[PDB]
Amino acid sequence: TQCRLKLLKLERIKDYLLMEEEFIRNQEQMKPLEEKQEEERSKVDDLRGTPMSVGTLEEIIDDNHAIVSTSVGSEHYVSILSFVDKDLLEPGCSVLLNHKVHAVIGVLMDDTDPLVTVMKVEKAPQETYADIGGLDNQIQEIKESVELPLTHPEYYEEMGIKPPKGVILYGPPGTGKTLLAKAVANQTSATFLRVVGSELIQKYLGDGPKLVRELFRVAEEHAPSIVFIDEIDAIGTKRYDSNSGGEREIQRTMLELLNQLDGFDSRGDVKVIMATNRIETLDPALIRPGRIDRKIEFPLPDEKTKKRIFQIHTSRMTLADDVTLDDLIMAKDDLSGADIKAICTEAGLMALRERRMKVTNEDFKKSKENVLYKKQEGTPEGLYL
Amino acid sequence: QSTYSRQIKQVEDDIQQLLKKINELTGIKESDTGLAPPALWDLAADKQTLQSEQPLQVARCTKIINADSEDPKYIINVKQFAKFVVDLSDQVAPTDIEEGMRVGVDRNKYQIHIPLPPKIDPTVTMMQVEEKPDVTYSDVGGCKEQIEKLREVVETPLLHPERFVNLGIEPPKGVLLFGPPGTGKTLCARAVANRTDACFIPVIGSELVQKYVGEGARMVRELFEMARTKKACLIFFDEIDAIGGARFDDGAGGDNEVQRTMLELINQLDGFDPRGNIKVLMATNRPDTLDPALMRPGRLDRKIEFSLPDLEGRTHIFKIHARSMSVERDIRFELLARLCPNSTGAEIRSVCTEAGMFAIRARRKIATEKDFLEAVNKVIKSYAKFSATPRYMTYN
Amino acid sequence: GAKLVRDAFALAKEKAPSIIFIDELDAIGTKRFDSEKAGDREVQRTMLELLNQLDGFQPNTQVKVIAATNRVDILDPALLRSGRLDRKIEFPMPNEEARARIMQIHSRKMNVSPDVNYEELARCTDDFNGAQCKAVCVEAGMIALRRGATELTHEDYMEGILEVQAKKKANLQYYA
Amino acid sequence: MSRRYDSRTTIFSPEGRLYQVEYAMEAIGHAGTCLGILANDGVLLAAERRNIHKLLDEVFFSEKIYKLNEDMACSVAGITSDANVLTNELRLIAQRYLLQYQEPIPCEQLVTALCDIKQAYTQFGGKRPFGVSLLYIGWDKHYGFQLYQSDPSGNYGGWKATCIGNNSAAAVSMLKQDYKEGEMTLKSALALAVKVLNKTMDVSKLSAEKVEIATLTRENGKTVIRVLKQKEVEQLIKKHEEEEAKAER
Amino acid sequence: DRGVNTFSPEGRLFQVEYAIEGHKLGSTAIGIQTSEGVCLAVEKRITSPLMEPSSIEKIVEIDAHIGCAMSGLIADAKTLIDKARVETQNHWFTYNETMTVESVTQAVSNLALQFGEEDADPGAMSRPFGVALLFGGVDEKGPQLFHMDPSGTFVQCDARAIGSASEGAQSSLQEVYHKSTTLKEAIKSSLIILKQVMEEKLNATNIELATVQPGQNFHMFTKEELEEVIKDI
Amino acid sequence: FEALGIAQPKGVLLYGPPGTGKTLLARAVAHHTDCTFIRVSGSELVQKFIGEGARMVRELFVMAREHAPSIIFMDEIDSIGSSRLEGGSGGDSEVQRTMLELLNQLDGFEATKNIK
Amino acid sequence: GEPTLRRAVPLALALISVSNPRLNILDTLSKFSHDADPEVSYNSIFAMGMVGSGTNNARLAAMLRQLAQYHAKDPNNLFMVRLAQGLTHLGKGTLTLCPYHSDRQLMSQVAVAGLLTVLVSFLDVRNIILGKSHYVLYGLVAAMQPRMLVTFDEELRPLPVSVRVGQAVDVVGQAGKPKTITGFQTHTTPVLLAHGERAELATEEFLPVTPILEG
Amino acid sequence: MSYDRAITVFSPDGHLFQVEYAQEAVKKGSTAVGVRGRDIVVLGVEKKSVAKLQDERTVRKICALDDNVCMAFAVVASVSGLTADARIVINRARVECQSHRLTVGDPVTVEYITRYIASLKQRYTQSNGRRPFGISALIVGFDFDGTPRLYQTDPSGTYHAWKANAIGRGAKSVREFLEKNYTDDAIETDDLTIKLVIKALLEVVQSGGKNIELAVMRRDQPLKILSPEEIEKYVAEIEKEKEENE
Repeated sequence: TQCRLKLLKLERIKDYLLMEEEFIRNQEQMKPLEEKQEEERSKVDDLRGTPMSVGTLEEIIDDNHAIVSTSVGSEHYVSILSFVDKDLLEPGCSVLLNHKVHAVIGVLMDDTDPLVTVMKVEKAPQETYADIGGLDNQIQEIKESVELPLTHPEYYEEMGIKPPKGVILYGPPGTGKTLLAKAVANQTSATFLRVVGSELIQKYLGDGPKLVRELFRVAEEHAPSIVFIDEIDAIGTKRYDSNSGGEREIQRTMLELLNQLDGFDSRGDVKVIMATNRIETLDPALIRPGRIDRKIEFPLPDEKTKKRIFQIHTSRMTLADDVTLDDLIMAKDDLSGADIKAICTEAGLMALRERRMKVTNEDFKKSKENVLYKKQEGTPEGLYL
Repeated sequence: QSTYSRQIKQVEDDIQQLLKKINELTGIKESDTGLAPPALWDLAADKQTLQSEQPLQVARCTKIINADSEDPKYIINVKQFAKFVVDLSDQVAPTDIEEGMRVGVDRNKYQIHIPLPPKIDPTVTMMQVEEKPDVTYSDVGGCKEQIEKLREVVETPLLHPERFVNLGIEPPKGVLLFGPPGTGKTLCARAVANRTDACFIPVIGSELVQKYVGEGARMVRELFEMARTKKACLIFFDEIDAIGGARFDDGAGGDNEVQRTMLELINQLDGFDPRGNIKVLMATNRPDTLDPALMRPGRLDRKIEFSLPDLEGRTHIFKIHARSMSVERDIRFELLARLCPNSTGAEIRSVCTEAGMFAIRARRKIATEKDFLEAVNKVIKSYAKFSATPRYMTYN
Repeated sequence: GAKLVRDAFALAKEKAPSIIFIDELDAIGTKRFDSEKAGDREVQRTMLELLNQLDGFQPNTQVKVIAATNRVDILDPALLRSGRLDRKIEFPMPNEEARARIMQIHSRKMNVSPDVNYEELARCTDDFNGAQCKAVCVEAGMIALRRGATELTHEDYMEGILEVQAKKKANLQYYA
Repeated sequence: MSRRYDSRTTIFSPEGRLYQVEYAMEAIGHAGTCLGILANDGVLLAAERRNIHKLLDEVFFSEKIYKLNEDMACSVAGITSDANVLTNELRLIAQRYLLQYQEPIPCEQLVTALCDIKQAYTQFGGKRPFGVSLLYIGWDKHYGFQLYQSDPSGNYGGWKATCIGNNSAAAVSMLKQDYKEGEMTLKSALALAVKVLNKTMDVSKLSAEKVEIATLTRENGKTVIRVLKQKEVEQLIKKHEEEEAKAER
Repeated sequence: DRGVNTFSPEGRLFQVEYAIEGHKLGSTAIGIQTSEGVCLAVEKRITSPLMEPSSIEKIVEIDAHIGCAMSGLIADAKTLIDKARVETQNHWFTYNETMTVESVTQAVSNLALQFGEEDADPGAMSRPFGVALLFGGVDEKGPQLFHMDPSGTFVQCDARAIGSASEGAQSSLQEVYHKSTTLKEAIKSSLIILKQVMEEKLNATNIELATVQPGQNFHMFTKEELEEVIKDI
Repeated sequence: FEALGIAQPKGVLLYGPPGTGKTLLARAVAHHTDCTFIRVSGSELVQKFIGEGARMVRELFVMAREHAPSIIFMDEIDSIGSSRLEGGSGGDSEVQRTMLELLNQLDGFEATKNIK
Repeated sequence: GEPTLRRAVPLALALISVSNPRLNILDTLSKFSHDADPEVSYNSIFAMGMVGSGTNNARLAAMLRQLAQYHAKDPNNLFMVRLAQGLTHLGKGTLTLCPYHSDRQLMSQVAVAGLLTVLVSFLDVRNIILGKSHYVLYGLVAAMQPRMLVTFDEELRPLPVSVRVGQAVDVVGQAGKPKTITGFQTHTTPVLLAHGERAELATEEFLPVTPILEG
Repeated sequence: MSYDRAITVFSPDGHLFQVEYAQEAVKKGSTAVGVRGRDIVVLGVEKKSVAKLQDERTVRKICALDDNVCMAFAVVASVSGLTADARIVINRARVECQSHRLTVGDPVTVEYITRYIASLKQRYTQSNGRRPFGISALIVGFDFDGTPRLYQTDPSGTYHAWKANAIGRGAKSVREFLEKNYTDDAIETDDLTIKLVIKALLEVVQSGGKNIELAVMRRDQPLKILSPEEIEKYVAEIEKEKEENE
């Protein structure tokens, strides 16, 4: 609190000085730039010809040509002349063409995919590491399997042969499978692409094998990388029609995965991380190793583990030092992560009704008896069963 | 940690905001990307603007029609999707303008300036073929009989068609690959491709079937034609249960999609002209789950056996996997191989690798015999169980 | 796709008389005249335009049509019925005499060594159509590569009969 | 064909339990309600008939509550159709046990035996389990006054006040709230019975035609099972007006 | 349901081919025929040290002179043993001679394939059995070991092992054992393959061994006598 | 809510039959808060950003987040399909399950959630 | 300075320095890229390697690029070496002066190389702690974590859960610099602080050395 | 036993869909732990679901199959309540038990019941109309040798002898929690076995000794089902003890 504060105040102030110093450089201070670069720009823009019509640079031919596809609608076989070199152009990028007669002027700009924008979500877990404790042994494993062959090459090189190519995170929700993928990805800072399994089965047919191959192929280009496939139970569970359920849809998606991961087309040291809450839906071929390598199983929380699982939920909320953990272990046990989330939410819910804007032991206790009953009730009790 | 997380959250927020302004503002600051060697090229570039032959428009020649009255007529499809008929190149050979060949034609005059390298006629077929690596026999377990037939059938007629003439048969049009999965079939397939110096083109059956059927038909035909241009090639169709599944068509299911794509492939197998020395290799679980209709046995030739490793058989794969790897061991390859039940090759291969991951856990950096012993017990249980559907009731 | 049929036949009508070879007829001979939720909807229309082109408008009796099927459990009944396709030529599965006759051609092509004891080779084979005759000769040649030798013999030709009959089938049982 | 369908009657479903058993409970919900209440010197059944019609002739005055025996009574909660078969099985079992036993039939004994038939169908025979939960009221010496509840699931329960049929969750609590363990006598209990029926119905307004009330009261040497005539129930419908005040107060 | 009449074009049932995979997850059984007896070895499957080897067995008596050790799916073995036990005892009253090891194996073998999706009775099934049984006993023709399998075939064998890997456990047994040899060497040969194929290793409560000599009754081994056979693995 | 503890509202289920003026109260608070009340009646009619559900989570969230706050009022009438009622019991209910689970977990938006 | 993170940062920096002028920059960068010397540095070397193989035309540039690839090294089972004494994090620059001078002056001369040779400093991979009167020579398991939940700790010990690293197993700098000896349940405290110091570690042991642990 | 489809069709997994589905059906009959003593073999069950308008007899997972053999049930899952499907296995089991008393009149053997049950489940497979089972039973009873027996059976058809076993809410999990608690003293002391059963049930259920009903059975005396009230007295001490072993 007070110990932190002097340094915090200083960091914000160091950053202020940094902002203010930029303004003086762009406006007044020049030495190599001068009036001279201003004129270089004018002279280059007029020769270059504004508007510049966008193209995409697929590949460069060394003889003073390039093969461009103009983005207007009809492609052109241009020359590489005027303010760029063959090597200065880079593949899969957006380039400037002279509008009057198309020769490729150059690459200032890069082209991002339309696909990647939607898929992508930023890397960082909202529950900090070493506070996703509780099955603490398990948390370590993912750091070893996906993160490590990319972070540290030393062990792998001495070990020899093929590295890992995935992990599968499975078992009851609430043991934090999403938080783990995000941690390793954060650390490496490998582009984290994220798609829910339900996108694999949508109304249009063959979208599933299509999305998954494009997603991977994009991961290889933007490599090293982490692909997260969140909650692949949907394949069978969902259908918009007869064609969208059933064997053709289920097979095509599974079949694509098999070729993509270790098969002919392969992948680099790009890892796929799969979250699944049921491996009942998943086959023995995607639970096969060497395209999954170590599988991580989370079991139901143990009596001692349950106290550590409860702490994580309590940390996101307000920090308890007045909750009796024994009462929770005594009342229910060998119930999911999801049950510990259920006790927490219900306490917050009763406090909300009063307009009490805290949770205390009292809110946890009052809600706790109804929640245990409620767990059993969630699955049918019928008339009187 | 509730009070501690807010402090940190605010401090980042402020520093992050300020950054937005600095980045935008600095930019590249009115510089030129080309630098000094392109200055001479600017002067050229201007001459070209005056010129009518620049810019060229890429197109493709769709069809050859003669009613010649100047110099040979060709109909090309422009990428604004207007058809135009153009004529023989200004100085280049007529033998460079062909059907399914790419050509550069003038934007302002529309006559063939220069022909270009061929193929861009399908959009989809170009997408369906993917990257090619090579892995060698060392890396793929076993020197067994099952391994040996793959080479003899694929490598020998394509490498030397001479041998196949001597016997008095043609080099296979078709070749069949069968064996249950998790045996390293794809791995073995990559390994023969390097030796033969026969290009392998990998293909996925899941791309072929699509919502409206017909795309997969044109794709398959175009795909055979491309391969036909290549000499001593293999079209390897991986993971197919479209061109690979059961023969049956429901008539309101995704089964329609399968049946069009299979049906063109039958036409291709025979060919418009035969396919002596061209191999298509197809992977199926076993030949009894493959069509009796797409399988018209004379053309397909040999069926190459691969089978699920035996207890002896897995003893053999495990020495290759271990030897390739860098490992320090005291315990032997046979013991651990007998330790495994009959299941798949894949569990037994993972042991060799898992012993290396236990070494990092153990706080070594290379494996030891105890890591090895630990790996068999966990691995046999893990991969085999906790998988597969819990129903085989009410399916077709 | 349907329009293309109409145009393609029109092309044949100009050129007339001509023979239009149609390889296979489950894609312009689907059995179905009622369907929903499938790619079979477009496939049914190409098939229906075909029925119309055969119907009488003259110069299209001049032009001929060959259509082929390996099935009957997906043949379109109208196209089978006359007045679309007048002739119905059946090809049966080779007779005992015929099976020996085809099979003789194949052994002949191969380096001379399965032309000895040819009566025995002719008899033992069962349910061989033409495809199976070619299938045995190539599989026999394969066995000569296994040995590592350039000499072929009658015995390999015999092992092939068991090995391929358009199936895996190795002729074996799980009893004892 | 028959091999391409599902109904998961004898076959277990992904649930671990059959569809047919769970569905039967839904049918019971939108059909007329039956409750049994405990008194100190008798037991009683009160039921809502399956007839929502405004005109009944009373051809059969058992259209919900049927008196099986001179020692027993039942109610129907569910479909009247599956009840018809069950009613005939009950007149035989109830009298057979009595021929032998010479003692008023135990409420528990009857239900467990019956529940066994309900489960027999769902498990085997390829028949669905009856869409009727039967509410048994009786008296035997070794438990005392009893009420037992029967399900299509083969579940039985020993109760003192319970209700099954429509809006059952509300109904059992409402019987608990007014009537604790061993609190209320037979006459005052008959009133309580009508009061819950007025509130809970498939279709509102409680009348003589819509209700049938049955008493088990032990008379001088015999246990007497009577279904009350429309006339007597009416005196209870005014009593039920008085009862609403009384629960609150 | 989905076809239970399912033939492949080769000419065998898919369902029978599926039946073996179940055996592979289950328990391990070794039967060896010796001139001097029949020894039967079976996995007890320890998993607590509280499970008592004397009180519970998986070497079980068909007759007082005949034993059977079970492998694969446990439920399935019990149904075959109960019909076989009665057949055997009824045989004894009638003939007054012990039942041949072959005679009992033939009866059980009838049950293995008779399945069909519909028209099923107790003599028929909805899916073929995935257990292989080693019926070992001493009769008047001498000590015999007959082997019955999931395909419902009976074969005479002087050594058979079936378990985690059926073919695997039999290949270890093919290396060691010799046809005609002493009782101790046959008992040693049964234990030795057993630990190597399994995940589990050899103990005296890990496995159960009982030996039938000719001229003896079936004896289930005592705590001490079970431990004596462990010294020679 | 930060003080109360529990994550800011992810799923709030308003359930029960209409005609009690359940929609009307939602409109009232949504207007006052100055969140845009975007009504889904069970339809991917009003997904025009690709026009099929399950991507109606991601595109819809990004637009809503950009011009934030938003209250996405998904009315699950579920009168769609006859083979979407075997996918979740509503075409819309399949979409809603995708959206619910994903959005709870997504980025920092669980106890920083403000697009309800 | 040891500012935060080393997993992402030298790789990222090699890319940006291509825009900036001078081949000498690349050589100076490689100094940061040391840290745990087979952990970060294998990647850093490979990336600069590509661009160096890419284009060359004067002996001068080639000489700079050569300095950058090899200088970065100290690898395969060789310990953590970075400019730092382990114990100091209050320390003043006087060990800096020999490389510092060499960054400031021309590195386009070969002459710069005398001063540049020495950047002599050690951190250790040893976790050999000296007990109260045991004086033990055996190593000690530790837990490492990148970040903290408190400023109650700022003497660089984090919780004993986290991710475990071993005894005689690579000690790594920022984003994994903080080090506790995992053994709070065994009630042992370092007297001499743990980071993988250059100093011979010392503990007051109320339970001796903990063995290895899997995780 | 009449249907028109097969009850199960085989898989290449080597599992029976109906037996696994049955295992969940028997965890409907909630959690049951039984430990074997020197002279009192004791089992106790989870939930009596008391509301003091009910009877305690009707919900029981403790069923008397004979007056010297008794059993408590479950296996694995976490699924909803229902006594009834489990109750049906009891009704078969009780005939099976009683037919043996006719055959052998001395206190009937545990072994007989378990074996009959494994075979009974396979048999139901064969009939197309018959619903299979897959359960675990904690068979308790005595021999004619007077020695204690506690046996347990599994859905896999396999029965084993044990000194303590628990079933319910993860069969391996409640069983392992007992493995810790077990010591050599426990089984001879009469007092100690009772505390083991109550610590296992106390884990999954709130406020036991109202949701802990246990029966002791004896060598000379038949089944005694204890009142809940005397069990609650134990639960209070024992819960103190339960935290200690953890």
